[PDB]
Amino acid sequence: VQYGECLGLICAQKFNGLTVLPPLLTDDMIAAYT
Amino acid sequence: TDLIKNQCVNFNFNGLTGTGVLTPSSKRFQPFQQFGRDVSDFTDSVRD
Ligand SMILES: *[C@@H]1O[C@H](CO)[C@@H](O[C@@H]2O[C@H](CO)[C@@H](O[C@@H]3O[C@H](CO)[C@@H](O)[C@H](O)[C@@H]3O)[C@H](O)[C@H]2NC(C)=O)[C@H](O)[C@H]1NC(C)=O
Repeated sequence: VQYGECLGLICAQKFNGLTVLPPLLTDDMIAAYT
Repeated sequence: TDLIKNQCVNFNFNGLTGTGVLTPSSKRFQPFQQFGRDVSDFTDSVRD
């Protein structure tokens, strides 16, 4: 398998004032649990 | 006037006004285009 975001580390924002907050548990941490 | 690049500044380009941070780009504008837009209805870039 728009909005402000940030990856890595580089960030970007949009004039619409919308974003998405990160999870506490990253994919790696989940993989560790499983 | 002159302008400051890579800084939050108030702009008033002939026919275009607003605020933001102006940075150089490589968008393949056509000879008959002045400015472009994002997927949303907001100005994305302008030709000086
Ligand atoms: C926030 O912005 C600053 C700069 O405005 C970013 O810091 C800069 O990050 C690069 C990459 O880690 C640092 O190294 C540079 O790499 C290029 C690669 O060719 C090289 O040509 C440069 O001479 C330099 O080595 C750069 O030094 C660094 N600048 C400073 C002042 O530390 C920072 O990453 C940005 N952070 C986010 C979250 O956007």
